[PDB]
Amino acid sequence: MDMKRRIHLELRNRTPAAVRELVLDNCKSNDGKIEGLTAEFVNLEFLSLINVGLISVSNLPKLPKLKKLELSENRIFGGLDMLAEKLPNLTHLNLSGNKLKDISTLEPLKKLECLKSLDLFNCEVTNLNDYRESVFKLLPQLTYLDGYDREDQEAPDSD
Amino acid sequence: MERIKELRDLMSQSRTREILTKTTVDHMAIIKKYTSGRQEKNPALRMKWMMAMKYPITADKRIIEMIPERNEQGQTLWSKTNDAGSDRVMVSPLAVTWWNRNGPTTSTVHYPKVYKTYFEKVERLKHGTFGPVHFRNQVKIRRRVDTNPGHADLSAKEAQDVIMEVVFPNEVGARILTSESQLTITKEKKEELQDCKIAPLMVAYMLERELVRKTRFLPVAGGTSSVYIEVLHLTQGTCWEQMYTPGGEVRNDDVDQSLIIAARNIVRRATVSADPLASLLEMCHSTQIGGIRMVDILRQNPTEEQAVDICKAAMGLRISSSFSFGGFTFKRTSGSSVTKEEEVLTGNLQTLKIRVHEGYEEFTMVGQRATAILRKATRRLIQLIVSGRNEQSIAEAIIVAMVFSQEDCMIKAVRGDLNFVNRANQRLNPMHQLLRHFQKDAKVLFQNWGTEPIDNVMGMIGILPDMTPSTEMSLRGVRVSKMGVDEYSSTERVVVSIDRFLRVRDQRGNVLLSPEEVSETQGTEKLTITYSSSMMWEINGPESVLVNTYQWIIRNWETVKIQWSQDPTMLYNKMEFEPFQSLVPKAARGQYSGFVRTLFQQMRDVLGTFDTVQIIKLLPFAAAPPKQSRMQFSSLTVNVRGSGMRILIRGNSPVFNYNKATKRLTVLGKDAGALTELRGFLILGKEDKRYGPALSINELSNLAKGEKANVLIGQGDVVLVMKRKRDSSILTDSQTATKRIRM
Amino acid sequence: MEDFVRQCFNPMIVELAEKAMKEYGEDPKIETNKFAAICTHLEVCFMYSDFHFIDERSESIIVALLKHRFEIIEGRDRTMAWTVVNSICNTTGVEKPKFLPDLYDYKENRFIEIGVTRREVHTYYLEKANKIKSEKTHIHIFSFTGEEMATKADYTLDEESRARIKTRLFTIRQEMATRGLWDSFRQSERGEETIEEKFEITGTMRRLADQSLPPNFSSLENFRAYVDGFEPNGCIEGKLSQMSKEVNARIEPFLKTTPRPLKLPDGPPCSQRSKFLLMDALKLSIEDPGEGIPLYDAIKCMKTFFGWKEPNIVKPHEKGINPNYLLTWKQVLAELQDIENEEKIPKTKNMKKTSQLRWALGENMAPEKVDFEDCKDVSDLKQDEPESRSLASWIQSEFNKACELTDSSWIELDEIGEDVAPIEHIASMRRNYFTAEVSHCRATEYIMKGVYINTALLNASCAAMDDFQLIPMISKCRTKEGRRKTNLYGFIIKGRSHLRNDTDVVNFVSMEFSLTDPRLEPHKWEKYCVLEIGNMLLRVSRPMFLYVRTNGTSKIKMKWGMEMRRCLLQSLQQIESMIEAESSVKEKDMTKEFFENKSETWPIGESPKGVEEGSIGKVCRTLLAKSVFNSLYASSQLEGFSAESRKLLLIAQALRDNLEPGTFDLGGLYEAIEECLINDPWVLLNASWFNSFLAHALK
Amino acid sequence: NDTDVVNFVSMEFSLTDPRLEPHKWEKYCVLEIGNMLLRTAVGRVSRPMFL
Amino acid sequence: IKCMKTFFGWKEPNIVKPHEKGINPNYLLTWKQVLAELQDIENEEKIPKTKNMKKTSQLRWALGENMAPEKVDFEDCKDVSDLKQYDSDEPESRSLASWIQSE
Repeated sequence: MDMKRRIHLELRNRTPAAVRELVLDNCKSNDGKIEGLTAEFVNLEFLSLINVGLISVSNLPKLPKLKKLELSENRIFGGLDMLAEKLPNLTHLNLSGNKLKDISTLEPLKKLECLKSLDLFNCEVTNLNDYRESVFKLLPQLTYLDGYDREDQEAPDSD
Repeated sequence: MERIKELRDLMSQSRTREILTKTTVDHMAIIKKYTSGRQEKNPALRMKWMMAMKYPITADKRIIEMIPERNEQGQTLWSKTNDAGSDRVMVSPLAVTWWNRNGPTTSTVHYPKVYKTYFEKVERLKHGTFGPVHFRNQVKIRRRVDTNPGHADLSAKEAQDVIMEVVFPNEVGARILTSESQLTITKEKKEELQDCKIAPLMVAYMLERELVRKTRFLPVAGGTSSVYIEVLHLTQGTCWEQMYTPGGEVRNDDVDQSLIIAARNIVRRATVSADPLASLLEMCHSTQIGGIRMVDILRQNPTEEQAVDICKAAMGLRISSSFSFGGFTFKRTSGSSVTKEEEVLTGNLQTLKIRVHEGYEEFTMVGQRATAILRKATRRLIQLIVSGRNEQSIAEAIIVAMVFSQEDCMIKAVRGDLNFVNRANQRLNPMHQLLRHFQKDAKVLFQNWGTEPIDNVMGMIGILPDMTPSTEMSLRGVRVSKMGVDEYSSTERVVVSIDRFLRVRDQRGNVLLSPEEVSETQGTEKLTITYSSSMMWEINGPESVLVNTYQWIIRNWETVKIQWSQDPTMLYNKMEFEPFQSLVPKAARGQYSGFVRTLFQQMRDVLGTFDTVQIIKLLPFAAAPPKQSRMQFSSLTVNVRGSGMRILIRGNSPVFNYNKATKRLTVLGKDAGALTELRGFLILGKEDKRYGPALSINELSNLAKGEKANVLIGQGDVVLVMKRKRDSSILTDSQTATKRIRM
Repeated sequence: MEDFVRQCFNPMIVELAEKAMKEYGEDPKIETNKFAAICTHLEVCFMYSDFHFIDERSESIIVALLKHRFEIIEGRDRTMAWTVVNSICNTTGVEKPKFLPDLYDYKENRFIEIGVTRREVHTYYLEKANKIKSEKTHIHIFSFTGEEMATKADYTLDEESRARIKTRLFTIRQEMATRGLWDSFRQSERGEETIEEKFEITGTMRRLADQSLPPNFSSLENFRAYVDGFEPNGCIEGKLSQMSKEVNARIEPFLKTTPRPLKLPDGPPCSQRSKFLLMDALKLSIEDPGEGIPLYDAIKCMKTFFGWKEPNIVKPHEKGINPNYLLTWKQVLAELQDIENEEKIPKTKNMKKTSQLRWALGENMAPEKVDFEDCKDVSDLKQDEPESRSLASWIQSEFNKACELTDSSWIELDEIGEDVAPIEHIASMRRNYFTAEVSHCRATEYIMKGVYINTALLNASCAAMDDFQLIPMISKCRTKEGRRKTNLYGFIIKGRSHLRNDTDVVNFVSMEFSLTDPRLEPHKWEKYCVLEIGNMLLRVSRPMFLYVRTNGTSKIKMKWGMEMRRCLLQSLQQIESMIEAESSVKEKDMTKEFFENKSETWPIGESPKGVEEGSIGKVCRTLLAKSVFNSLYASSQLEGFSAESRKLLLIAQALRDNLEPGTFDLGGLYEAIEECLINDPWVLLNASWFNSFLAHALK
Repeated sequence: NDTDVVNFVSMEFSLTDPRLEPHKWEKYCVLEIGNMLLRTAVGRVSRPMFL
Repeated sequence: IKCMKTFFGWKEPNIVKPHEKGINPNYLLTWKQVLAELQDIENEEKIPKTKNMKKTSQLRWALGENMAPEKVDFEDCKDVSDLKQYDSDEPESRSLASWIQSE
């Protein structure tokens, strides 16, 4: 079941304007891009693209209200500049298990105003020295990187 | 179309019509054995004769259209002779090589999985490790060991039900359709063998070869595993040992120990009850070890442990005549005995009452790390021969025999007070009290036993009281044996009467397994044990209580949901949640409950918030005299073994996590079950034309919850069938009708 | 049966049935059909009553304070059941039926009686109606096949609950039929009573059992009563003390002076009877690096020898037409000459069915097969002690030569997978040592010669049933240099080989080149006719003779001769057993020490200077030669000897261990050993070996 | 002598998946023994625990 | 033990990466035996302060005790064709990888 199918399977005869949390993981990508979602999704605030073979997020929809996006287990190697404009209100991003290999790749996220968490587990960029410090200086608004704030104090629950 | 013509012409002659009409489908296998011919004596000679002539091997009349009569050199591959009487044309073995060379290719992806029981051997030897050959004089005991690794611990009868459901779905019988035991293997194999064209009969044979266990009573000299016995020819020899290690995978014998633990708990809580038999039977038919009903496990496994033995005996199952004492099972070979409880005085002048076993008898004292043969008369240790590995095992066997020697020397040699209690603080058997009293030290008892000379007959090292070798001086009647002592090849299964106090006597009157010699340990089972009685949940500790509560809520999800959405007050005060409320802190049962109750109300008010997982997680906290407080809890505490665990309202936690991408819920690591965020039919009568022509067992998939259709059940007869309403099981409901009359 | 009864039915209903039988004094084990019937009846009754409740009004429901709608009468005692029936009858004012209804239904206030039959429900219902009629008791009759009937076509249950009991009855029928029990259970029903299995000895079989008793008794019943009322009264000891004291074992000591040499027979010297010449066999060789064809190499080898003279008979057969053998050899020579003139090695040569060759192959004997009508008039009708022949030195010489090395590698064994197991390397080393020490022994040459000849003769017998195909006697060596060599020993001319069973004999004639003059040992070659053909230069001109005889073989003998490689196996087994024993004793591998040290020696030979020892290699060779000769000269006499001689050998060895061996009758054992030594060279040589062993061991 | 080896089996806990750098674990036999909950950015995610 | 009581996510062990030139099953069973031995310590009274593990085939093979070659004098093993000077030649050259830099 590719995205276009499961989306409708998850649409559940409920109009796109009335979805607030959509879960689409392990499904597929057309070739390496999200296909099936459309801008009519306006009430969505939790999209989970986990394990969907995804080579980029170029053709992502426009979700004003998105706040909890997660692209873990995919193979994004850049092109995150789109997420800034297309998800102005995103405040919880989960890029774990992807193919990011440089701090430069995370430069585009600097212009997201309301960012609160960035999970970056199992990514080749996490093997660097002064990794967390460099990330926290490139993304000053961040207050939880990988789960801990600044002194390795776990992020409080109920987020 | 041709087969029906064959049947018509068979019935035309009025001599086979008798056989074809009067022989019920039951009496077909006894007709199938009226073969003709004389088979063949000396088949090797016949083969050497056949291969000399041409056209030895018969083949069906299809080669003609797919194998040329002559290869590219003018050699007649096949002939036209119709061996004896049949359509099979004779063929020369050149045809086999012609097929293997210029033949129709194919894709073989179903072979490495249909023949798993051989490719497993291949991949297990391919990764084996070899060690140096040691030429020590090898001692080879004659153990009875498993010779089928990965047998999937099925019997020889339920394997047939698996085969009939994987390879012959349209010939399944009534005993399967009108059931609720689907098994897991039958859903994996059905998926794997979905398009196999191999050989339905061969697929069945391979499946029953893979899904059965066998034993051989082989001269083993180490290892004893299920995988070390296939390579016995490679590992051990008459004078050499080639150290070796199969490199495949092993079986986890955890179901057996879980069964042992469940049997122990059930027997305790049934004997501490008013009517032990009813409790035992109801628990067996209701309790489940890792999902499977305990009755199926008891009728499936061969495990031989005391508690399981009593559980089987109370269920009218044959139990081994051998009795287990001190970890060694004592198979009687000869003699008779009588318990004859008599009185004695211990070393400290303490009165004691012990069953003086009166009568001369010989036992084989087989054990895990030692073996022995012990023949004794009343208070007379006539002879004890021991063997095993190292002197520790030899000493263990010797002391076990000495304790069960009926000699008063051990009784009078006691040092201390023979007042021993178990984990349950109960009065154990005085002989058993002696057993544990002496299990640690017996030096003074060895000195009392003394030492006598030995004549060095054939080579038999004697054992000194210091547990050291001696070629001339050895303990009394204790003769450590070299060249090993062989075990036995039979168990002599018998039915034994059970008294009302969990003492398994026999028709002869000798106790085999007293209930007091069962509390060896009370560890934690690896699987999950589920009980159908709210009282039982508070037996194995907080972990079991939580797991059973959540599994019960899952079991009855539809009833819980309807009652929660319609009559919440009744649901919030059921009995099943009283054990759970024992864990919750006393000073917070109310404040928690209200918070849940109010929150639950929020789900009934606004639609779209009906979360199954949240409701199941938070429901057990509702049962309480709820209070009111503005506090908005984030996590609810629970007391487990004195530690405060926490259950998260919104999310997952060790006490409760429902894994997404799957329907499985886990509580404290222990598996709870499946939560949803063919079979089950009932026969009604013979053919009824009002419902139209008969169906096949496949088409029955297209029926409603109560629609009636007539199907061709099994091999032959057609029976009207219908889907079932209500679970309709054999749980306590059947017991109530039977136990109520037993008043 | 009872095991199934316990398996399916739960212990509750089992105990209810137990007490039910006890009320009527029925054994729960002697009676089992009734036990199962009662269990089924109780279970169907309970399943009928269960899952039904009556509201405060008169209506049925299914599942807290409500009555069961059903009162159980069957599960109680007789007295209690009648008490309950009387109570309900008085309360409801309904006449009590004379019988005992098994259940009461409140909703209709009717006595419901259930009955489960194992035959057509029609007969059961008719019988129940006849027994009970004109009473307001409602009969409900079930069947194990799904049938079901009730009074007035009324069934006082919902469909789903009338299904939950028919389903279980069907399942019980299936599970009781897959165990072979259903058939017996069905016939156990009569009317409503369940008779028990009965097996009656009456009629002839009772007049044939009142004759099969000890002399005193006169009927099976009396004897069975006696056996039932039999108590051991020391009868055994009462007869041990009155049986004649002569009866006893009387162990007689077996001292070193007790053994007596076996008395070998007396008579004419024994003559050889093997299929092919063993030591007196010439070998026309060729250095062919060959087409794998017999006739190809046969013709080449025959042409290799120059000197063929005009054949001459040196020794006659004394019971045969020697000229026929002479002309047979001449015909074979001529036929081989013909193939040279074209036909390009036809790959198979059928001889000509001339009078000489036909006679030599046993054909034309076929004694008549008449009926007794003529026999009663003739005056000559009968079927004979086999003549006893003493021992000659030629068999010992044959063995001495067969235990010797040669300049060749006679056995070429197949391949074995690579060696990875540290034990596989040891096995390969041991096997290589054995093969090297034994690949040259002339016993291996006999192994090959025999297996090749029998294989070729079997293939010829199957291929050409009715042709006197000429089968050479070829073998193939591997000379010390390494170049392959082919060898011709002689020619075999198969006969008519229409073999039906395994003992049908095909007669053939074997002609084998040799240099040994037949007149040195005229008693060996008593069954042979020997010619003189050509003179071979070696430098002197020694006459070359041909040994012609007409033997016979069958399929069993053929397959027997195709296993001298199994003989090889036996030899290696013995050697490896000895090596393993010594290795275990010394806690290491003695293969290298055994096969290289050359200091260890076993006593194998007996020269005039006492027992002469030999290294392990000679032990392997002599054991292989012994096995090969066992395979060649096999016969009943050899097995009989082997057996009793093994008993005597075990007694002797026990004496050598100072175990104080005894014996109950030794003269009988010696007679048993000597009854099998009559006229067999190999057996007599083995007897001589045994006598020498006795003389040298016990002394 | 202070150069004889005393073979010992070492069994470490870890969260690093073997398959990411299978060439680094040439000498190890890596198992999967548990499932540990870790505080990710979005909620709390279960990750395998290897030995 | 007080540390391993802190974790409740123990599952059935599974081999995710074999040794590829070694003994996998006996590595698995040594862990499944360590768990059992730690359970036994809990059931017993008082900490032994030193737990000697049961000497079983699993531990012997995992430890290599059953793989080590046996010492033999040169006189016996003269003929064995596989004898060679120890460490005759095995300087197998292996190229740099990034995992050490990350370490």
